[PDB]
Amino acid sequence: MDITELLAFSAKQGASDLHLSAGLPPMIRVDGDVRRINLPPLEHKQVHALIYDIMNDKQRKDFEEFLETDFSFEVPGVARFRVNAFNQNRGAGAVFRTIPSKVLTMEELGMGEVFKRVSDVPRGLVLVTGPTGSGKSTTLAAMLDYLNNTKYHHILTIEDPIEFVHESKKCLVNQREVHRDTLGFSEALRSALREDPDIILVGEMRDLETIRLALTAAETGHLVFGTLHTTSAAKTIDRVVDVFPAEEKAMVRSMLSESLQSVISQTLIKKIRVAAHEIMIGTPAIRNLIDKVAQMYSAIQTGGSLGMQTLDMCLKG
Amino acid sequence: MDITELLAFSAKQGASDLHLSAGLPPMIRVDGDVRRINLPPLEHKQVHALIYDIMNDKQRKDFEEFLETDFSFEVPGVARFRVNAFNQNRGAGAVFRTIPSKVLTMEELGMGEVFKRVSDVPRGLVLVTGPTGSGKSTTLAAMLDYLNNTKYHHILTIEDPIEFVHESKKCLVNQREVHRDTLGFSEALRSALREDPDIILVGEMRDLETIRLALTAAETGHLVFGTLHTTSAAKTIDRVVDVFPAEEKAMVRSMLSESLQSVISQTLIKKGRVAAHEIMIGTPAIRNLIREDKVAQMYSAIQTGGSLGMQTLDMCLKGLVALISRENAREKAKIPE
Amino acid sequence: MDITELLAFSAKQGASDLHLSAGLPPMIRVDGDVRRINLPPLEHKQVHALIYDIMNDKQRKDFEEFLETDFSFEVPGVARFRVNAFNQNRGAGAVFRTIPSKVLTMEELGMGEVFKRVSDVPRGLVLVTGPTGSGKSTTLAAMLDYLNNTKYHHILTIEDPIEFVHESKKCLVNQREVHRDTLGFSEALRSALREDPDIILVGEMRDLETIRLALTAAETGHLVFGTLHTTSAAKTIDRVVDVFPAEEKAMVRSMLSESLQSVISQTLIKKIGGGRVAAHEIMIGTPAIRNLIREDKVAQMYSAIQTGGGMQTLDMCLKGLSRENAREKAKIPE
Amino acid sequence: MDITELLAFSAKQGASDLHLSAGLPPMIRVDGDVRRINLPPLEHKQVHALIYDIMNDKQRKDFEEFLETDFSFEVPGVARFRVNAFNQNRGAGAVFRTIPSKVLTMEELGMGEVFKRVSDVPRGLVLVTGPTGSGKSTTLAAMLDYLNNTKYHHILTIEDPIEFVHESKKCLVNQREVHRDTLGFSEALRSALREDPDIILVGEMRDLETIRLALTAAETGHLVFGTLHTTSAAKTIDRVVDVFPAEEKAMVRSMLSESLQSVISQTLIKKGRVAAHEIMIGTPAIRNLIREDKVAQMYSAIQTGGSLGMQTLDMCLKGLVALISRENAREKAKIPE
Amino acid sequence: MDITELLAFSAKQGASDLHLSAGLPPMIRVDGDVRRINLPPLEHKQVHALIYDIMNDKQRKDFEEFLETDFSFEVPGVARFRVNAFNQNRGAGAVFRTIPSKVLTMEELGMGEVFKRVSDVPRGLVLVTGPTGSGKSTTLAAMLDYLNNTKYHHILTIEDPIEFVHESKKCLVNQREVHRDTLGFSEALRSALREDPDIILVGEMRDLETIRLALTAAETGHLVFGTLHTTSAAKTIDRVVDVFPAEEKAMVRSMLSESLQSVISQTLIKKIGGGRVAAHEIMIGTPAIRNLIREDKVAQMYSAIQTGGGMQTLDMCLKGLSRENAREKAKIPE
Amino acid sequence: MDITELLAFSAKQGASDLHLSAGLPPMIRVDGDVRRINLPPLEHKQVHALIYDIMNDKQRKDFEEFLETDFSFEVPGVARFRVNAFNQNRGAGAVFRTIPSKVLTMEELGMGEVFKRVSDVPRGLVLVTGPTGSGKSTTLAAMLDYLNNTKYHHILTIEDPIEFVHESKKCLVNQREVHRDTLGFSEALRSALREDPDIILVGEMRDLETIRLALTAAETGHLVFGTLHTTSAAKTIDRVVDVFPAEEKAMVRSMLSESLQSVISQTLIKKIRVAAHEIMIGTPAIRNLIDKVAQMYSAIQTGGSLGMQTLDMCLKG
Ligand SMILES: [Cl-]
Ligand SMILES: [Cl-]
Ligand SMILES: [Cl-]
Ligand SMILES: [Cl-]
Repeated sequence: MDITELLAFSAKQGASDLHLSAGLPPMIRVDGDVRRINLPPLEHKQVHALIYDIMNDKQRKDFEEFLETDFSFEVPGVARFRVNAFNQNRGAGAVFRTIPSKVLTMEELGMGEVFKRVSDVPRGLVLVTGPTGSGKSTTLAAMLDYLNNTKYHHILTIEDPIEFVHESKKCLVNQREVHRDTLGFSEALRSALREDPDIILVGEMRDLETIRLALTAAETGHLVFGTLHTTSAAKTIDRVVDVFPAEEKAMVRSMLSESLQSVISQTLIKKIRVAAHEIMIGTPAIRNLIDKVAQMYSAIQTGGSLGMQTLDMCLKG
Repeated sequence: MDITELLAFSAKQGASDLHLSAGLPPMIRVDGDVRRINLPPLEHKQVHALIYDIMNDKQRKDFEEFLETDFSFEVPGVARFRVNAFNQNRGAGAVFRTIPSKVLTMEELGMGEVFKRVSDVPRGLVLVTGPTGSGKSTTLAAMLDYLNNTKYHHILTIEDPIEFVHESKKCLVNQREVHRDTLGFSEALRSALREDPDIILVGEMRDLETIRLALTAAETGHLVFGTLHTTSAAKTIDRVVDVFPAEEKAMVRSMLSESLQSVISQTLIKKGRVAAHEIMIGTPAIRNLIREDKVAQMYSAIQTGGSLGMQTLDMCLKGLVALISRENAREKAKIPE
Repeated sequence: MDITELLAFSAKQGASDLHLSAGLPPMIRVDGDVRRINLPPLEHKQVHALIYDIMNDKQRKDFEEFLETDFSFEVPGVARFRVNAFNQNRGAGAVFRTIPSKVLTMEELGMGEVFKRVSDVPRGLVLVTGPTGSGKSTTLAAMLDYLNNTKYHHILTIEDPIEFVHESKKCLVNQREVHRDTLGFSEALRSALREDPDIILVGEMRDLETIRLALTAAETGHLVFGTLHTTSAAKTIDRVVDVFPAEEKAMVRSMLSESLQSVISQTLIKKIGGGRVAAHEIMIGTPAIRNLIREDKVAQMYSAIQTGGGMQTLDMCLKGLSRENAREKAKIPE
Repeated sequence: MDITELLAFSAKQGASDLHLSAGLPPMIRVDGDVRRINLPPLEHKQVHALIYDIMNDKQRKDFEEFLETDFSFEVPGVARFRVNAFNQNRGAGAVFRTIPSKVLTMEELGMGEVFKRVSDVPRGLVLVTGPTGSGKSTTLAAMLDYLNNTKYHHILTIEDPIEFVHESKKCLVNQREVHRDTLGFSEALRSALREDPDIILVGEMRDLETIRLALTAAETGHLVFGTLHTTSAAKTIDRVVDVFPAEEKAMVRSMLSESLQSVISQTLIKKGRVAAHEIMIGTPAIRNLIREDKVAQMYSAIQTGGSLGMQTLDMCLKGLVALISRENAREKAKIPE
Repeated sequence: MDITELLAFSAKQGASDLHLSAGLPPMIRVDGDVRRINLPPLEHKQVHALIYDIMNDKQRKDFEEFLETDFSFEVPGVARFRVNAFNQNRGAGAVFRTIPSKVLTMEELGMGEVFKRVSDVPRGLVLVTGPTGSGKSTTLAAMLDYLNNTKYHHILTIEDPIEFVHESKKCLVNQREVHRDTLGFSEALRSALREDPDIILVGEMRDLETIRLALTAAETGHLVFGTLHTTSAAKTIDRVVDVFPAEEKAMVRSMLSESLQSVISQTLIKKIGGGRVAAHEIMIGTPAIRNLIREDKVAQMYSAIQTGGGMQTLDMCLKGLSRENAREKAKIPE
Repeated sequence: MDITELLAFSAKQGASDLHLSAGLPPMIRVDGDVRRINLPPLEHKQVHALIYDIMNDKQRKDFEEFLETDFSFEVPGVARFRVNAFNQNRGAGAVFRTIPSKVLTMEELGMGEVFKRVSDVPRGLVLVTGPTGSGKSTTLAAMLDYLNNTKYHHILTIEDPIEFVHESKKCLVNQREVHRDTLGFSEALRSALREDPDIILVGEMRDLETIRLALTAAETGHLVFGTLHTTSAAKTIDRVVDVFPAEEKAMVRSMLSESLQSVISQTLIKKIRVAAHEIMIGTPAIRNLIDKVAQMYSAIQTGGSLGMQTLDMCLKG
């Protein structure tokens, strides 16, 4: 009995995660809960076996050198998994996070015109944020899909790794997977500025160079999508400007305030699982606001007739 | 004659610590006093022997590289210990702190709903602080236990070394011992952000980046547990923000003010003894107090926070009239009277 | 069937770009749209073959070492292309951007006296801005050409990389391509200050360095053209001053306010019945506006331009020109 | 046919510049126009030949390393030139700026006592500024000449490349050409501080450290000469202080305010043509103006500084009614009227 | 005649230092004065010989590589010396500082109950300060000894390098020498917080790090002694708080004001009729003074001490004791 | 005819500097003036010869590598010279600055009790500053001499290079010449803190480490002398604090304000050549002043009865 059977089983169960922990049977997180599969506990040896069985030298070298490591792993028919191996008090430990295979519709998600409208801006920056778990990628996928269905454009994405896979419809879609198709977000980004892209998607925004660059893309005339694990328009902004050395905030705050087209912060809630969105749209007033970002909320609250909304506001809905 | 026999003997003696020091016989601390066991003095060779005999490569490598190291060590039937080896003028030296094996639950510790409520927050930051001796951990352990008993979640802790060992009950509990299971708090923390944890216990605030990281964990949607040596909500906050370079306080003070779910500062008093807790709970008002710098006016905030179940330490103290006494109480009050 | 035939075909089609993407037939961007050529999809092997067939060792070495690379490639009778090879989920990928071959004229673009007048200022700063797409380079080129045809001066350009290539007519034209002819904008700029230039072209101006220097060039008595991607005189200004550390804005705002000769922001629009035509916002240096700059009251710039009538609001220009089509590019729709 | 014949021919033509550009025949700038000489176009090979033929290793090494380089070059009977080699789209490129061989003295330039007085200060900073074309150097040269004729001092200059060449008269004159005699302004400057110089001419303000250093030279007790492209005392100051990181302006503004002995901003006007000077002299009042940030109120300071011999540029302009004209004058006035 | 005979002779003379300097006879510092021994001058060769004769390869290798080096050296019956070899204009040079052999008592130093009382606080911070010369170490040692003789506790010391060596009496005494037993004050300090120490001795406290940590030790419930070179309670405080970045003083001033148990500044004076006696300024923790600290009103500290009478002003202490001799060490002469 | 004869001749002439410059006869600066010796001009070859003749490989290697170099050079009976070689438009160039051989008396210099008093402080910092040329070293030498004559102490000096040489009188005097006896000011300084020194002299204060260290010496209980090329007590202070990163001024300003015992700024004037001193003495008031250093002057002006004096004040004298 090997890790594929297990992984396969996770998927068939709708599991978002598979957890291996020396000393316990495999468990899966489903609808947020983490629960044992009806199988015998896995002793250290076993889990460690299971793990090594799907790593290569490098990975095996790290894991042993640094006691923990990350890599992705694919189950051909089933799905791809993000995989983190680590050691704990009882022995080996690995968690598998299943990656959304299918890129779902906008209607399928019940998203409205507001989204299209945002997706339609000719250029500038759009940030779709949300606590790691709120399915950012999907909203994104859907918005991307929407353009791929309506514009004869060139969507260039940079993912670490690639999440959904899109089919080139009206758009040339080129997805580059960090570490396989490209050396990193910054390298890839630079190239992008000369790959004739219309729309650029940047998965993770780990280092400043990625931000820095991403901004120049928005500034030089493209439409760019990136994501932060901020949970609020206001926080999102702060987050972006605040990670820069004092001596450089101005230039960033300035840039952003000019290219920021909209910010969407998302989050999942248990359905009588449905997504709540805070929506903030670019607006001459808000532009300015971008050091008085404090007075952003009430701005969004009165932004209704453009389609904006407080998260709480959305909630009550 | 090996270190187990010794360790076992400590326990049988109710020793809180066993001390090995090249040049002296083993000694144990009991009821606070440190006293030689009726054995011959241990020469350097011996203690260093005794020590390596229970270490592994890594540990041996550190000790050798950094002249000192920590790790935990278990005596199967007897108890677990917290082991620090170091060198001193006379030769090798090692101190063993026995780790509480048996867990007290909130019940066993007489902790009330307030605690559960706190433990129950979906995400954010919770700091359980207190001097050493104060018993912060037990409280912690009890809180963690409480969720492990009631939620199907994933508790991930990052201790140095591991405090109490938990049995996965309703929770997947993964405890990682720094230096053995992981290279350090920061490395471990990062991984955590992608190990699908619900609750993260950060052992100590090993350094700025540990804080930095710990905060982003609270921010991105995990309940995070951490601890300080601060003895007051107010001080605890200050302590957190103040250890950052001026150029960066804002972003920290801002963060904290958003993710701080509650602060509990504890301390032991001679009953046995019994724990006094200052309890401060997250609250739109207090939030500001933090965001803004007006942390000064926090105290009266807590004093009127009664109905969320908050409490001044002193406030708590007076209660303990009901075990405790005044004499001592005065000795720990913030404002004796 | 090889990449030349394709490239050739792009040009014949007026394509601005040729795109190769393993898994899809070749596509070209024309009038801003990207569309498949009526050819069979190119499998990984093929595109990768096509690519390598035109690269040399170095290029092939990089591409393989760094998974992506750039280089230029020429089709003798047809045109030169700036070529980026990269890898994507489906296999190889390469995009060919055709480079303007002809250094093309001011009449041909229907630009008026206003432009000449601007081009004619003896010294100072001229910024031609606009975001990728609006081919200002084209207008710039035309303006430069204009002088190259009328003044016995020395035009010295610093481009990364050289866009249009000019032939020395009445002017000595020296174009330096960053990274080939020079180490960088700043290095090049300094030299320029002692290369006896009349007119200096600074390709892009995205950096404190380049800006700083560009300004001193304008200040020491030269005519300097620079460019941006801002879409508005007002924004352009803000953009320049705002990218400097607080402690230094004054000196920049001050400088600019003295050397700024004119700002032109451009943009392309779908010509009613095929094609596309450029709309220009034009703002000219003027004692009043100078202040507006030196002081911080750039806000009240708009109305200044509106009463500056050869100046013009972009919207103003628009109306001049498919209705809803444009009102779609207004700063105030209607 | 070699570069000398050409250079010689330039001079005979009154050319201010000779231009070599791979792909075109040699051209010269005369009366501001640039025009081809009646010779066949020069292919890359040729111009690159011509060039190396007059460079030495170092120069050749730079050109090769940094794709461009500067140096001076002399035609014995004819004149000295300022040589920059660079590459352009068509191939090699080089521009020769002829250096004024003959010196005009204050007399020949009609400069008055004000200048001598300034040149005579025992130590401190003197900035002679002006756009290119303005003739700042000549003035400079003349000032330097003046002391070289009257003091038994040691003038040390650090040009890139060397402007005018001086003959040691009453002064030991040591001119160091950056890239040939010295690695750079900063390296050279440091040495200067221990070469027993009285007067130091710094060519250009190559960079922050050049400024930094130049200032300490003024501060430690040397007369220092420097130049900017600024066209006004007020701007000159701003320019100096403003190019420093915020965190450091104070120390610069402070320094300057103490060592600034005088600022002269110059400019040429169509007579021939004739030079207009704005003159600003060090003065306890103005000092403050600098130390404090109130440089704004400098202008009126100069306007009442008449008796030390200070003068607004405009002020100076109107004088030139006596050659010059209004039409033009308006064109350079700070406030046309 | 070798360096042992000399060293031995120093000790017999009560010398604190032996100095070798090529070109001069050996000299010793006694009672603060440095004076030649009645011996012939030592030529370069000699001192250099004398030196090398007691060094080993490593030491000889450094000395030659880095022109100077340190190491310790012991005279079996007599004492250990901390030894620095260096080169000077005349040739070799070496200075021998004798290290206190005996961990010497509180009576022997005529220190009173005040000291015991201080030493007896269960936890908090105690600072014994004074500049090089005033051998506080001595008082410190005596205080530590006092507890080592009366409490069954664990004294853990962190010294660079270990000064007096204590024998474990009622206390477990662990002394760690920075650079030999530990990598640094901070590393060592951290470990300490989990070595079950009762009393912690931090040799010197000259660094944000060491201070920071030292404080947390006092804060988490320990008794920590640290030292300085300040010569006054008031100055001592200032000195601690003032070496921190503005943005962090509060937290430090706050901490200190809570853990500061007492400050002792010391100094030596020439005992009327030979020798020397120590004068101590004594300042004790006190609710009032606490505030004075937490608040910034440290100024009004003096009068606080003056009315704190076991506390004492230094001057106050002085009068207690050759007249003009002292009035020479007053904060207010007379 | 070689460079020794010349150098010798300089000394016999009271020259402060000998200048060699390809294209001109040798010249010497005397009483501030620089004048040709009655000798034929030195062609490039010659001066370059003369120079190489007294350099060694290293020096010759630098000079050629870096087009300029420094080193010292001694004329056995005569004096030691600081020597800077450089290249100029005409060829080689070298300047020789003669170093004060003799360390002169305090009386010989007509310096008063103020100086003794300063020299007598048991510890702390004393800065003798003055434009490179004002003979700082001498005032210093004299003060040092004064203690060497009156205290049984250990004077340790660190010079680059050694200027005057002192004879151990009542003091153990140990002079260490940077680059010969020690690797640098910082290395040497550190050692000093454990060489049982009473008084420490630090010639140059090039880098912060030297300052930093020098201060800790003053702070830990020694008397330290150092020099800056500042010309004023007020400037001197500023100079010291201002060269430190913002994040560290406090600690420096704080330290200094506690250890600063006195500042003396000097300068030479043409005698009907006599030294003018500005004298500033440590003082509870001034201590505080050390950010209000601005209000320092008037403090010194009223400091008379302690012995302080404005430079100008001194001048009129
Ligand atoms: Cl505890
Ligand atoms: Cl374009
Ligand atoms: Cl000029
Ligand atoms: Cl001592």
